[PDB]
Amino acid sequence: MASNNTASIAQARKLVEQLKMEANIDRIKVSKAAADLMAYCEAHAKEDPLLTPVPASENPFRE
Amino acid sequence: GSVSKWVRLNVGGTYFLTTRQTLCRDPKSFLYRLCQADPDLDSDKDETGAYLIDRDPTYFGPVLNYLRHGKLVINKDLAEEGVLEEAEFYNITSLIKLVKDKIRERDSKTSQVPVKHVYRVLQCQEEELTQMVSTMSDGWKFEQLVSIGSSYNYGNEDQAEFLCVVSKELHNTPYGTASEPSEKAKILQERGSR
Amino acid sequence: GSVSKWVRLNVGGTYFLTTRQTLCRDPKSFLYRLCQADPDLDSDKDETGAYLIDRDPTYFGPVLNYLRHGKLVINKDLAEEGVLEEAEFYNITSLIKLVKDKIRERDSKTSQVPVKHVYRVLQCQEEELTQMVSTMSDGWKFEQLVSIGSSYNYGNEDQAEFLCVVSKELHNTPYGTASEPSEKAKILQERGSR
Amino acid sequence: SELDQLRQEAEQLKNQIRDARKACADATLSQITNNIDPVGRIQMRTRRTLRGHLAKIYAMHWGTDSRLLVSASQDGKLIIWDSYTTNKVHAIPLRSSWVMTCAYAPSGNYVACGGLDNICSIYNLKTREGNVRVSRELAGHTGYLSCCRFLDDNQIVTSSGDTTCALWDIETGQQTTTFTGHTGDVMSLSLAPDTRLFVSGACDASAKLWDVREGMCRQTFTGHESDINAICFFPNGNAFATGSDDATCRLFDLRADQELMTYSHDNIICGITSVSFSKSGRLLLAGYDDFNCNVWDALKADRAGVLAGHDNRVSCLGVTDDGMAVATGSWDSFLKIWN
Amino acid sequence: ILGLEGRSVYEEDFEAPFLEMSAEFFQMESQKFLAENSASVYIKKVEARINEEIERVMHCLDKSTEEPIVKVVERELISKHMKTIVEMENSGLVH
Repeated sequence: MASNNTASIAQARKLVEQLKMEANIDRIKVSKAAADLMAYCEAHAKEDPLLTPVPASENPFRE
Repeated sequence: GSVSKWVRLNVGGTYFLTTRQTLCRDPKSFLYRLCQADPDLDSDKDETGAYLIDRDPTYFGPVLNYLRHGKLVINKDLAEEGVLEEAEFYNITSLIKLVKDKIRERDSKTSQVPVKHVYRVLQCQEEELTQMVSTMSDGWKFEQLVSIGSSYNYGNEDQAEFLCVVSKELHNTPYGTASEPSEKAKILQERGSR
Repeated sequence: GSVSKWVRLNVGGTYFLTTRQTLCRDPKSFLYRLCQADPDLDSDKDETGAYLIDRDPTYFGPVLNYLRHGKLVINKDLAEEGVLEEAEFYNITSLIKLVKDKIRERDSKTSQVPVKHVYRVLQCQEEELTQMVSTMSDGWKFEQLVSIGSSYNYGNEDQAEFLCVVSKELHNTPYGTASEPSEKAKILQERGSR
Repeated sequence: SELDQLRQEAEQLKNQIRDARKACADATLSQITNNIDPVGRIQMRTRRTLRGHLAKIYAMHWGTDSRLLVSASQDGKLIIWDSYTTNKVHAIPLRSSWVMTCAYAPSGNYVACGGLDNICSIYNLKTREGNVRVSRELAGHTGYLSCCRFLDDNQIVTSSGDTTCALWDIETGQQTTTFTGHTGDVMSLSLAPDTRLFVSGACDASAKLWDVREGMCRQTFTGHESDINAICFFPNGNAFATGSDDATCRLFDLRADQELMTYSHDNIICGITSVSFSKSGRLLLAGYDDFNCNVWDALKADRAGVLAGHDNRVSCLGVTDDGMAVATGSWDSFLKIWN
Repeated sequence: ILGLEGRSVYEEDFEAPFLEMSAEFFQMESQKFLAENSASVYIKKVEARINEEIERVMHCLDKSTEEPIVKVVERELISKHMKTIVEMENSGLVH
């Protein structure tokens, strides 16, 4: 097809299709995702060396 | 005439005796139009009947070589550009693509007559010098190592004690074609300029 | 010329059976007048009924190719100069100009064989250095880099710290010239010498 | 013809997406849960200054072992640094000029460098001899390639110009999995730690999350109105920070399909040019294209710290795979390591 | 071929009048059949008429188009007369 303004229909068709399952996919509350992120961050705060004063011996950057 | 077991194409006024199925290679070729019968021709020898086609016979050599023998190997006294231009006339996309590839290959392997080269500088401290010099890239040619003085640690064993400078017989300008300019590339270029 | 649209010429003893249209591409052509009847033209061969053009067909090939399909490709064994000299005899100006450009392009690429190299000196501080080394003018070559110690902005990071020689091969691509008789140019040359 | 009906259908579908997002848009507990103590004042020190570049450093990328980073400087040279000793393991002369992206292989045996030449060069870090040889010149890109990350050792996507991101089979060297659908030159490309979804940021200011097997835009995040510079997935693969020419870094989330959080200063006009998450992802390192970078709290959006000391813009940030130090590929031709 | 894939133009020009006339004619034909004669021979007559008309429409028109036309023809023929057939003059389904 090229008589419907030169194949402009296919892009809109693809947009509709790709919007379908984006409507379909599971939706989650903002608070839940936020709390999940805090849980992971707080659980890993100790093992993130930026948050903790690095002793003079353990790192290869004061070695 | 329109159909014959062998046809004498008077290319450049010179006979090429070619068999039908080889001309039957690609439907969009002019040769296909010659093979089929739908009279719109009046051009031929007025004493034999051999179809006079006003085209170069010399580069039809390589054209028919590719046509009848599958793969193209050009005569190294015929400039590949004529082969491409004559292939344009007989409209064979595969051979045109392969000729463009051959032109790019020829220019990459040989465009150093106009001395087309790429140059880079690679500062390196004296210590790891042997490593990256020895492990320097395949295809690149080392050109000059230049010492750079310093007032650091009695002038020696500074992080920059040398400037290696290498080159490359290849070039990024077209071998016949290359990456062509675009507005966003220019945007990033002037962004990096400042 | 009023019969046989596929007019047959005897160029250098070679029967060129060519259409009127191709020759009439550029009326500035000696042959365009042969496409039409004129009474002064009394050059003919009565053994084949074809008119005479006492010029060789060895270089008539590329000329007829250009004139038929608005572009020519000379063989890599055939003299561009011969195609040119056959070209003016039919007086096609654009073809002659293009062949002049091709000839001078070739001769520029063979002026390389004589020991003829254009040299230039650029100056650079350490920071900017690689930037010109990388993005340097295509078709030249890097030749030498010398670090010269500095007391103005001591040592490194001084503009006059590094001198980079570059070079290409002498060329006469659009043309070469040995002198310009214009006086003021000579006056400026004398002034700029000292 | 059929343009009007499909336009209306797309409009109502997009409105449905909007309504689903706003309906499932609860209050973000993060700023609310400031009873959790802040990250306080933490300032990293430059332990190492990797002054081995003259040209401006565009892309830096830590290796899979977080000791061997690869940096590309704009002249066209790749330097694989050893950050524990400040010694260059390699210094590759690239045919490409204007290189903006360098990516390290999962095996740590390949490097992908991309310039404006429209060629993704895949250089073998180690050949049988021991020199650095180009594995593959991936050619066939419509435009320049802006960013790229290895899916495998024979699979890699290339966020290139002209709205494409096709996954390339490195063994054969032809593009294999097309990812068209964008409307701008796809500049950014971020791989999640799961590597099954990649979010690409283009000049259309829309971050398109693509499924890397089927190859259709799994999600289409929007909320930026200026071209997206850099995208950094959260260490879990459920959320990502997005930067742009606006001074606002948007923390988007996949579960909510919309931005969770903002990191914006009206006192800063510089575009967010690089985004990176620490080991915990609690710190949001805001690379600013003026001369220096900042770092926010990824859960409070307050000033975690400021890493300054470069006299020219930090063009890219990188964090170790243990998060234990952050390197700043800047435009002052230095890569500074901050522990 | 003028549509090149375009069903709408051909349907407006040809398919719609064809559908309407066929539906009306086969509807009245089934009605007069049911009126004149019993159920089984009525079924045989409508099936034979279907065979003849379908062959002629087959050669007349392209396969891709006829399937909607035939389905609506059958729906007019049989579905509309669903209830009359069960208890019909002379012989019906209960008979």
